[PDB]
Amino acid sequence: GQQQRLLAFFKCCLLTDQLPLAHHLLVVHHGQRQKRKLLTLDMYNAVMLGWARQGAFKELVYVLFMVKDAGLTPDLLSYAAALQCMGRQDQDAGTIERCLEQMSQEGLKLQALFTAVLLSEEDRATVLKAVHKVKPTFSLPPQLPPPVNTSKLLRDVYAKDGRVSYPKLHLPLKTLQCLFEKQLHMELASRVCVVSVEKPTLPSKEVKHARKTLKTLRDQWEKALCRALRETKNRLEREVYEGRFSLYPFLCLLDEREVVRMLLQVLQALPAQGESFTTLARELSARTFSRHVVQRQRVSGQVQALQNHYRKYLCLLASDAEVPEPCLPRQYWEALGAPEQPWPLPVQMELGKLLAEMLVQATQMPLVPVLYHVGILKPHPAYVQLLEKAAEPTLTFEAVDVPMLCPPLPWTSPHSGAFLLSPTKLMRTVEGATQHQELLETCPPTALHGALDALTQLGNCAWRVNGRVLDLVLQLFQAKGCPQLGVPAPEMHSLRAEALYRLSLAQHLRDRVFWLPHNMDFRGRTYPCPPHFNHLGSDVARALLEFAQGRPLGPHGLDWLKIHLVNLTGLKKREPLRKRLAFAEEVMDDILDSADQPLTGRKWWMGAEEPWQTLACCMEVANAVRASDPAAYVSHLPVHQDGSCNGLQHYAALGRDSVGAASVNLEPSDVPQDVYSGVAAQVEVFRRQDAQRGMRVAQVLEGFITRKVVKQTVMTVVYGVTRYGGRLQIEKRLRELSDFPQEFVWEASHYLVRQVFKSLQEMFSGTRAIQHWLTESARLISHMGSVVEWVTPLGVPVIQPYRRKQKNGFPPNFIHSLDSSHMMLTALHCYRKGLTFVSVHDCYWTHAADVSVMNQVCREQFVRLHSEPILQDLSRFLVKRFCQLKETLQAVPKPGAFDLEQVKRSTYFFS
Ligand SMILES: C[C@@H](Oc1ccc2c(-c3ccc(F)cc3Cl)cc(=O)oc2c1)C(=O)N1CCC[C@@H](C(=O)O)C1
Repeated sequence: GQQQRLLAFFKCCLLTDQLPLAHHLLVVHHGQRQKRKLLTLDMYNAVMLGWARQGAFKELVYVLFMVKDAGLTPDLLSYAAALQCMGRQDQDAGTIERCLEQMSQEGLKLQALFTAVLLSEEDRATVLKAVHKVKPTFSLPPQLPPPVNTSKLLRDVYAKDGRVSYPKLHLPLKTLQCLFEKQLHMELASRVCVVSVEKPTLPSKEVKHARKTLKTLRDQWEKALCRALRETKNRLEREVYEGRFSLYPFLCLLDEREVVRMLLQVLQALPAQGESFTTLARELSARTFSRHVVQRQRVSGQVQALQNHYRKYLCLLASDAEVPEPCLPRQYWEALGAPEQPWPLPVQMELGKLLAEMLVQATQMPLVPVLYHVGILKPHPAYVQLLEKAAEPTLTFEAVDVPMLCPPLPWTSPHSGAFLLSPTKLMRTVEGATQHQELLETCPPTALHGALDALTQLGNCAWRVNGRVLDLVLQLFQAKGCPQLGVPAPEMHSLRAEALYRLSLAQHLRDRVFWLPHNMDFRGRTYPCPPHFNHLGSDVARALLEFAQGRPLGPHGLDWLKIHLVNLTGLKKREPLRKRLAFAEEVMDDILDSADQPLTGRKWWMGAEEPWQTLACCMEVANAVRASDPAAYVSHLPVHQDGSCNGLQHYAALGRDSVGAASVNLEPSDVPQDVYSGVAAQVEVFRRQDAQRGMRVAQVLEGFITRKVVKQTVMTVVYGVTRYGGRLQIEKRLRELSDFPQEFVWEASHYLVRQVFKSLQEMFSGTRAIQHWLTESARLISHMGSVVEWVTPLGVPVIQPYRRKQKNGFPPNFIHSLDSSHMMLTALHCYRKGLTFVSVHDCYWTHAADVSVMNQVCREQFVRLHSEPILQDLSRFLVKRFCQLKETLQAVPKPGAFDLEQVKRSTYFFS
């Protein structure tokens, strides 16, 4: 522990340029006997590297002498620091050769230094300059070409033979550079102030007095915190000079201004009900570390190098700019060259405790303290009352939460990508994050390249808020709200608070396009990085966003737009595309009326399943048909396509079950079939039978079973393992339209889930067999004291963070990974073909013009994925990994009789 603290102290001294203090502390440690043993060659080499970077040959020799006196041998790091100092000071070739001869006598090699010692570009250049003075013919081995994956699936994707026509952003190179500069400035600021979208009364009797007194209190708090920080820093300086270890360099690492500003921001964002003391200390320490990381990237020239590289990388995305050879964003970034350590837990904890105690001490108000000990730091009732009376309209958000205004950095590695100056991991999950990351690092780099390119593609998409829909939603939200349409009205209080955050951000991004960086989960489902964009399934959010880039509708663009409007309305679900288009043409008068006068009129859209999306589609088709040439009209609206229960689709594809394929519409058919309606009829029959037998739940739950509840139950059974969209949402859907007593809603939901599960088991034989096999395999692997692990068809390793839950989650997780691989393949092929494709909550969004091409690519990639021996490869991997278990793994479910190629002909596969 103490050795770790000392190592962290020396590393922080190196980062802060406090080599005098580091040297003093090391000399004290060496002079004191019992403390000499606590030192380590790592700390010696850290101090040596610091003195070398600063150019102190005398001090470097002194540290080497101390090392030799401590019975320690010089290592590659010490020799690297020595050579760096020699090259920096232009030392003599004689001394250089003597040092190299000593190093060779010690048994170390010169070529192994550049490979085993971690050094920056400047240090490497200085060491090479020093070496060349004695060995001018010493050149490091030339870098090899980057490796490209050649998987049976990604072969056509990464093949140079296949022709490509990737898309190009509409913004010009200069505007892209300007937006990059804006994003860089905002991320350096680290905080953004947005105007609230709540009607301001602006009174003077109470609000102005509250605001003025709060300003006075803020000034007092700031000028007290400054004094407290200065006193603490002086105390720590004296403590270190005395000999004992402290957090002086850690405090000096961040500017006093930044420290006090972050403290005040945390105090302002403190919840009224209160927050835990340990949580506050952890937050303070993590914030200090992150701000230190960003300011270090700034001062160390890393920001300048990133800007220099980005100005060139934007040539690929910019339309006017043309690169020599077309290639993926990650490939271009790696070709141009990508520029290149968490603190100890106890150090972070002590720093957080110190900062929190300093805050609690310097916080005084008319003088009584502000934070009290209830370890729960609850604010002052008077303070929260004053803040409420003030009601500052501005709201503060983190630079990472706000969507980026420039193309996200391509995902070059699990760590490098997405945000600019902020480190972003590939997997969002914090449970087992260490396991996920170590597995992703262990598996071959070429394996993850597919997923990284897929994420880069999904991220490199421009978005903008729809002005009309945003204005309408704001008018409804401010005018007492409209729960019917989904707009909250002033539980509900939390929903209103959240909606205020999202709508406020929407107003901020009214006239500026943004980009959404995407990360993954342990299952493989992609999710936007910003936490405010989590609620993407809402019709409000779905109608607000639109692709900033718009393409010509083309010949079938208007037909596809009308079909999408009909699907959103949901009035004609069983009808085919021709009859849907006929109905769209029939309700053309109401569509135009809705597009012209939404608020005042027939409100036809209001009588739709998704009112906001229906209204947006009405506006779009109106603007399209009102122009001279409807095909010439440019569309910016995302058209969504989904497969009825992708989980059951994948199950049927794996089982080759003809009945299941016909039910989930895998086989060609002129009319679409609703597996939801089939399961609804089955569960209704089961309810009737159980009611005749004598079950009160079945007797009372008569007729209320509807397509919506059946869809939710199927999603929970096929895609649900206590996750978002499960039994809780089933209960919510039931209550929302519940005319029966709510006392047994929980039991009714349980019974419905059970009956739907049994009905699915009875109907889908292949699904039943595959689910039973996976369940038994997971159960046995858990009984053997191991966690279930596998590899997706693409190559991404997947592990379960749960530490039976594994038994119940293995089949859903496998199906999720299959769907994610299918989506990644479809997205990669669309990007190769020059299409704008995104995945938003199991619904593929594209443009109205390229819907046919997207569906074709989806069918082709689905057949390609399910043509490989997925189950056989899974069984072989499981056996090789965990080796009665082997017997069950070998007993792969028998495949049925079904020509999977027929999927290519199915026109209702995705609708
Ligand atoms: C009421 C509902 O309006 C919205 C509005 C906007 C968003 C956005 C968003 C943010 C910025 C921007 F520029 C464009 C958009 Cl689109 C993203 C998002 O992800 O969500 C939104 C929701 C709302 O805030 N909700 C939260 C509580 C649960 C939800 C539900 O109905 O269950 C509803």
